[PDB]
Amino acid sequence: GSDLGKKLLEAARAGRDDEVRILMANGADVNAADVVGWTPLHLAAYWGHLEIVEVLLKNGADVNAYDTLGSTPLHLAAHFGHLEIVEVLLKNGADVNAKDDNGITPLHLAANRGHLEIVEVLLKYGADVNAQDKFGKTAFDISINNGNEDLAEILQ
Amino acid sequence: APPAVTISASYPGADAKTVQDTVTQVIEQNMNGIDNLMYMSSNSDSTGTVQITLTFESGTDADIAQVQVQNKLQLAMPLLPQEVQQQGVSVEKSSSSFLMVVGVINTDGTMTQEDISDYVAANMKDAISRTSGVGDVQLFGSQYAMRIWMNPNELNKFQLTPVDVITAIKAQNAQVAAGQLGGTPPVKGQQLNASIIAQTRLTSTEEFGKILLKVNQDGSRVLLRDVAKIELGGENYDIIAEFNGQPASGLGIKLATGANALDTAAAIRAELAKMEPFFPSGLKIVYPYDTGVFMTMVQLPAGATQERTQKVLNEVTHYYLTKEKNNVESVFAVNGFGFAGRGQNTGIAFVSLKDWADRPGEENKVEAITMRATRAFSQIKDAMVFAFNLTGFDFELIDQAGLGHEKLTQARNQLLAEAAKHPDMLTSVRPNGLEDTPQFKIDIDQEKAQALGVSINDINTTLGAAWGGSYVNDFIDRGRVKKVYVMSEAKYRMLPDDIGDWYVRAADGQMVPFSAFSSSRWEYGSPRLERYNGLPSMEILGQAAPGKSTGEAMELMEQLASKLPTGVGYDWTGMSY
Amino acid sequence: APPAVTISASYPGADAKTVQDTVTQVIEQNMNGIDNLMYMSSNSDSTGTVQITLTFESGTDADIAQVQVQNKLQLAMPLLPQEVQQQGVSVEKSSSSFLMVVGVINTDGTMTQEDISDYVAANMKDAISRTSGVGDVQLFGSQYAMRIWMNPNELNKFQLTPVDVITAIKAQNAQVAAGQLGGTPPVKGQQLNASIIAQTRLTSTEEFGKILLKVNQDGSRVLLRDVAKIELGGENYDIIAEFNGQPASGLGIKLATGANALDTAAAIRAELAKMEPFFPSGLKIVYPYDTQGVFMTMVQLPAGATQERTQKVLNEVTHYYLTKEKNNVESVFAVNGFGFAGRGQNTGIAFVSLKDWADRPGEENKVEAITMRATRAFSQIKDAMVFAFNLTGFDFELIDQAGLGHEKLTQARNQLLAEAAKHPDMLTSVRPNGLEDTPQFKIDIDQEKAQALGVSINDINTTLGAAWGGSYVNDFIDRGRVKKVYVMSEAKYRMLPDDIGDWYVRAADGQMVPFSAFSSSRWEYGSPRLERYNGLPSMEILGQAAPGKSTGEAMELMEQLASKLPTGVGYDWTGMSY
Amino acid sequence: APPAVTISASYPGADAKTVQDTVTQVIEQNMNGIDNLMYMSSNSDSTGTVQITLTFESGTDADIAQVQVQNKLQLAMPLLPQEVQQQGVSVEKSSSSFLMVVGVINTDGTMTQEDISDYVAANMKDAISRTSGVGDVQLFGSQYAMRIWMNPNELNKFQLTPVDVITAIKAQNAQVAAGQLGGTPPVKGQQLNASIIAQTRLTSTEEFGKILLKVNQDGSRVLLRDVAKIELGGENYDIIAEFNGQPASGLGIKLATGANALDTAAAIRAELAKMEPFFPSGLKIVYPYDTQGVFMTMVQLPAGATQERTQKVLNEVTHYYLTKEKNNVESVFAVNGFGFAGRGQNTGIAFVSLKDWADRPGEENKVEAITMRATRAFSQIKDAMVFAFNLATGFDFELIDQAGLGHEKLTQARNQLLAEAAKHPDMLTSVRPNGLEDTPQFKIDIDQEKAQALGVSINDINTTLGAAWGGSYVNDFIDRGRVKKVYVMSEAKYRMLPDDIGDWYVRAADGQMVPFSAFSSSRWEYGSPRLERYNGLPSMEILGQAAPGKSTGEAMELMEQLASKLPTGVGYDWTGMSYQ
Ligand SMILES: CC1(C)Cc2c(C#N)c(SCCc3ccccc3)nc(N3CCOCC3)c2CO1
Repeated sequence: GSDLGKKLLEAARAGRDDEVRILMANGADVNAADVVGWTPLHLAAYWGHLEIVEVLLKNGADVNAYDTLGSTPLHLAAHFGHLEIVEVLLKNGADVNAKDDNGITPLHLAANRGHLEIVEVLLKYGADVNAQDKFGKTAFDISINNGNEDLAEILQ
Repeated sequence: APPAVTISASYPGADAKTVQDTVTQVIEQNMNGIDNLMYMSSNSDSTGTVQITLTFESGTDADIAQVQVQNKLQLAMPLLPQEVQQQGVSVEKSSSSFLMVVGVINTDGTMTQEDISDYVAANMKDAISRTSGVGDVQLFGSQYAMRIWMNPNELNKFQLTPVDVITAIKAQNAQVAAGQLGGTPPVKGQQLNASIIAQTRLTSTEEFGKILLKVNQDGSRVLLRDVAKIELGGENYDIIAEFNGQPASGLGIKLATGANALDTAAAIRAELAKMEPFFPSGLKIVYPYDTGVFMTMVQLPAGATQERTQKVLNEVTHYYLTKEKNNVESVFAVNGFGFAGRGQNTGIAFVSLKDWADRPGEENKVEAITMRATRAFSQIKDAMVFAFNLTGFDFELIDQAGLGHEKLTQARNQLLAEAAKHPDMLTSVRPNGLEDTPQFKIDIDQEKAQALGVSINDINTTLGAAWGGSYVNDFIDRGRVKKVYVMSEAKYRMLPDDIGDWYVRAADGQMVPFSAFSSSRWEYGSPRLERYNGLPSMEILGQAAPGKSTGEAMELMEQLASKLPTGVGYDWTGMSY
Repeated sequence: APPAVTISASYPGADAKTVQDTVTQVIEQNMNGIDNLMYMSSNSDSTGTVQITLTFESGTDADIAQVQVQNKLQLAMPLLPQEVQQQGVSVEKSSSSFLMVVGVINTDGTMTQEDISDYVAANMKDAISRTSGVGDVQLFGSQYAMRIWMNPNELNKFQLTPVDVITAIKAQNAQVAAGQLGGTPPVKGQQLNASIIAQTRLTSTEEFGKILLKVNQDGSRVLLRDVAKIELGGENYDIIAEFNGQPASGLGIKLATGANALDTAAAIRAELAKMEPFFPSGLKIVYPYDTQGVFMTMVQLPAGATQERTQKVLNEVTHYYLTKEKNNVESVFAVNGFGFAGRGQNTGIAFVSLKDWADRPGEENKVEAITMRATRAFSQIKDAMVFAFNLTGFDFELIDQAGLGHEKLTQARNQLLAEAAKHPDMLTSVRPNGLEDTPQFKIDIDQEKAQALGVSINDINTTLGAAWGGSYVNDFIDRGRVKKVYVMSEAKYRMLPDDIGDWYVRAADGQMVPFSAFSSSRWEYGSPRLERYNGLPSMEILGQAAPGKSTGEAMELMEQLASKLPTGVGYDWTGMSY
Repeated sequence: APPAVTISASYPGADAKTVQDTVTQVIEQNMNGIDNLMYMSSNSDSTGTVQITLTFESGTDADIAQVQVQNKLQLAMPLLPQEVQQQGVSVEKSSSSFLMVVGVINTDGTMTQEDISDYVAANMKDAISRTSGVGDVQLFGSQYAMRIWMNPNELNKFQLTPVDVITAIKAQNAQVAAGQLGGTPPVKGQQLNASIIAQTRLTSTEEFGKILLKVNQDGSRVLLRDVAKIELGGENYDIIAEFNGQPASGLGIKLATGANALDTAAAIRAELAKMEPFFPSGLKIVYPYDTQGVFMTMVQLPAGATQERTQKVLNEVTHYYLTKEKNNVESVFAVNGFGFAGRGQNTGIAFVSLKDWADRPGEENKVEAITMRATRAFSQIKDAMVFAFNLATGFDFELIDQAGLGHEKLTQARNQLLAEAAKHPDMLTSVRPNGLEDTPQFKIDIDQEKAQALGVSINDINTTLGAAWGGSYVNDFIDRGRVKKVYVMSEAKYRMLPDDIGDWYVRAADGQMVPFSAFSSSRWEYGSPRLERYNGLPSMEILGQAAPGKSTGEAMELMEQLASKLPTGVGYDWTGMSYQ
């Protein structure tokens, strides 16, 4: 596709908000994907760069882009405790029950790292509380296994 | 220059964090009671390599330093993983540079670099090691290993795994004491005395191919060649070397302390002349460096492969061999090697010039050549490629409070972003190391493995042995002891989907695929972890702006450094100590 | 002084005889071919520890001696138990006395004695140990390990044993080399190269707690936290320290043979000044013993004395310096469990620091008079040798020359001591330097009964040892630092003889078998500290010339007395008497 | 003479090739990057022994040479077989020849050769070995081990194997770390603190004999003494010494490189003086070789020769000095199974001590005249190189395999060079190999397909074979307070003839006893009982003399012309006297 594709992946990767605007403006493919299938929105979501997430979404970035293992930007934001990104992704239409190749959902991941504020927002937006991964496990099983009583309360 | 000792260890198939936390930390923690130590630095990388460099006070006797470091390392050896102990952990004086680099090439296209490396190992290196005034000699490549390249589909067909393969090779490529008939103490009057000779080490691909893995219930035999391809090959494949586009190996030769350079160089050249009658066809000796060699760095992006780097190095070689045909004798292209990082995405070209007197005029001097090379290489896409001939400062950012790699990177980026705000005082303030890159995280599900009766050892040996390789034991090749390695044939260990082609046998004999008890995902992590005086570190280089002193640049770095998050410290090293 | 090289090694849960016979004898037998060795001595202790002291002729290059020693030891390492090898054997070339002590307290009481000791172990000790001139560093405390405190009732409920716990920890707290995607040699056209990351070391009690021991036949899960309490705690619990009565830890530092005291102390201070800014709040360095304005006090209780009775005596010592001598004494740093020469529940040391000389005017407020008064004040403490000393009669070794054994050598020692007590005009205070035998719990495993039940001896001995002695399983990463993991019974299931009967082992047929079905036990005596001298069993005797009598006359009488000892008992002079 | 560091290792029951290929080569490959090294040589023997000699430039600091050798050795140590590591690999910096021999005898004849050798190993050797200036100490004999001599009929009668014996010994001769009652951290208030003492090492044959191998279904017990004889005995039985025909042991002592001979000898005597008052009755030190006054006699039979045939030649030598030279000779200390090239069944040595200078008047009664007559009298002993001498025109030649030709081709080549040197008596005298010839060996092939089919494991097959016919060091025990080894091996009468292979049974997975003959075949073949290597390549040392009046220079030069015509791949180098 584009040389600016790769520059945008790199700039989103490294949190360079200004370099990201300038590249958006010059036609850089907003859904350019690297070798593992990560888009700028994936990278910005994983590394916690909120402004870049926002700029990209406004420029039409595919909110539900999936990587080669089926994981979406919301999987990454939920897993790495980035609350304000989780909220924006879900507001711009992120699929709250997206499953990866393993059947893992953003809820499973937030639950596993005990990100409680994130777990609440996911349930706010309709996250399926009884979704099973390929092993039969729910967010509730994950709370029991990790002995995280606060998270057990929240999932009843 | 202050004397330095380097400890080198290798853990095949290990990632940077595995190496650090099972080797590097353990060794660092045992570097006490050593005299005259100024500082210690280490790096641990994704090629399974650790290097710990100890730097001693100027005037320290380097041999005493070496021996003290050695003894402490050797006492710590039982604390290290078996796989690392079996590779040898070397402790060498690292301060000195090469007397000469000797290239060994094949010109008539009959021999791979592994063939050549083996020839050198077996016929050349030892006679060079014993030559007058020679010290350390490094081989560039290895002697052959017997390579067993496994096929998962054939293994699953016959309900076998890599574990069965490794067990069978230990059992059938063996050599043990069997005693004697009529040995002492004997029945008195015994006339017959003879050694008993039982199994002996295997000597060839044919013999390995006949290893019996299993007799089926129908009475058919499964032999090792039915689940694997079998060849003599390299111990490892991280480096590809060419000399003017031809396959190469070589020797890196060091001068013994208090020996003469010119007499040693002539004594080596003489010794190498004696061997020339015995070469096979087209083997040839070349001398890329001997007491105007410059270098060209090649750096591809995160995740880039050996083949992509090779393509770029090939463009670099072709350029010097055509656009500088009047100036350039040779290009020695080393794919997988850099200073500041090994890996599939780096390489370095050693360019050797023709004589001063055959390059008249300033256009044909090194400085003009290098600037032209750099201008030409600037229009290669998706590679940074820099020609250079071999002031600054050397800073270490230090994790002082158990912050972890991720928080240390964020502090590093806080300092680098601040140093950029003062271009009046500082320029080119940059990491010396590497950035985190995508990695494939596989979780084994312990409950599923238990339910199914799949053992975790079987799981982890199957994954490790197939995808990383395993040094099983030794064999004898044309009378010389050499290693035996099991690994997946390349096309079954390339991509995530290949993980599910590998099967493990449960306790009830059913074959279970990897996907039944595992899940995976992409994440970032480090391909090269750095430590300084036993603590996690990130080295940062830089220089004073124009018309400012190094001392002034340092003062600002310290001041910027005082504003970093809690638990982040620093120290000055190297040129800046 | 004759240079001394010291080898130290450890075997967790081993008694003196075990240490002596699997470690000490083996190292000793292999100290051949070393130049200028004058003599060799060793202790094998019921703390699971051995110290071998090799003393070289005067003028020997200590560098060379250390190296020659380390090289012989390296060649013997494969003959030692895996449990000892894996602790790390150390070899040192240093003074036996302390150059200085670095104390560490928490001024805001935010951190316990145990937290502080770990902070010191984990953040300060190694850089101090790498400082040039630093010969030996003793932590006055222990680094944390991950402690798995097993409950035998809960293990038996789920038909598990410590063997199953250990197996599961090694399998689930693992660091796995998994290779790469697109690894070399690659296929043609490969675009992706990435490390594969599988299992990594666990980092938290949470993680160890969810180690999955087993899935019951009804599908429920038995996690490690269901049979154990999981906490960070010391690799050992033997050494506790206080600074002016407050919780403390610290580093006792000994000068490397031939090093410069003053430069080494300065380098140590320079290194501590690099660490101070990153301390957690409250943490503070104090300087309780800088070597004339300082002295020590030794506390030796008889073997068999416990941590609490040693503590009681240390409290009396500390109290005296902080009440009676408060106009002269600035501080006391007291260590329970360490005693200058040796390490044990029955021993302690106090490091005393005086106020400025200028503010202690008068002969009666100088070191000599103070130590002398303190020795007098402590001379009437019951069943404790307590003495204050700044830092010569005779030093005698009774030697087992003919395989006589411990018991006979003790009788022979006692005969010589009794004979020497009957010459009070010639000899004074002729005494053992070592320890008396004490009660020990002898347990006999019935091999016939184990085999009849299908119980494996290795499971029995691993069960006994791991529970009652502790077992170092493998390593984990605590806040980025490699540290150890230990399994052991929780305290309350390993206190009394009846507790033996509550440990169960699983037979080949799946039945749980109590230890009482295949064992029997009795009380007996044995040694908490076995000594050797030049490779043979030995007993060190100290003493002096009586008043008005020469050392050489006293020695001559000791030789006379020694010549009438039972057959096979020899002797030799060492130390000051060589 | 140039300084030499020596690496020595042992692999019990190993043949020469096995030693070479699992031990010697692995070490050798690391011996480079060592300062002032001139050359390296090695022997790998069918006694299961390897010795590598690294020879340094004159004036090299021996302390540093030893250090640097050992640091390269450490790279090979974890690649070595565990049976080698466990024997204790040694690295020494000694002179190659003896400074003195300390003899030990029992004037009351109440102790055998075996008893005496054990007493010396257990109470005397270590302290000598620790003495400064002592480079190497050789025991003429062997320390006692606990010997379990297995009987294969009795083992098969109870469905047991050596694997079971070895397993039981490891389980029941054990030293257990069992912790404490009331240890730390305690329940606060705990008063009781006591060490737990569980199993401890066995100390006696009686305790070994009652080891419980199994309980039958009927409840009867199979004890280790029901399948083996149990006694104290040598770790090995290869070295046997006599002093004036009387049972003896001793220490052969070599001087550490650069150490003072007088000083060192004196400290050895001082240390012996500490031991003497505690000797059992009858025991006494004798001094059969102080370094004219003395000389040695070397005895070398051809490979294949047993202890019996070597003893015979030694008796003829000893008989000579006690009958014919009885007015000159005070004492003969004769050692069967150890000679100049170290250990082997076909070698021996006599140390001869003469009476006082002044009780031997006349030039024919001096060392030179005596050794000449002895060498003369011994020259007609057949199948024996016997000579007497007291400690030059010669050359030291190394034939080297430089192309992977293998041992058989290198022999062929050697024979070709030796035959052509025989046709030049004008220039070359006594051109001979320094080494040993190939001898018959019993080659046994495990059939993997049969083993797998019957369900017998290969480790079980190999242990059974190795332990029975070679012996196996199981673990340690305590003999009269001293750590010592425990060995299992077949009783002699079950490991003497080829048919004995078939009386050893291995137990399959299904419980069936399977004789060795069901999964094995065998044949005679030839191989080497001493493989030599020079600078890391297979080699064959050839010795010889400049013919009368001709220079070493001219004889060396001829040997080069002869060598130049040898097959492709075969090279040479000069070592020792010929190096410079
Ligand atoms: C003096 C200089 C700068 C010159 C110099 C040259 C040249 N010319 C080469 S040539 C490439 C040889 C080779 C062949 C196969 C595999 C790896 C390397 N290689 C060097 N290396 C040093 C570290 O190990 C290998 C690379 C150096 C470093 O010192």
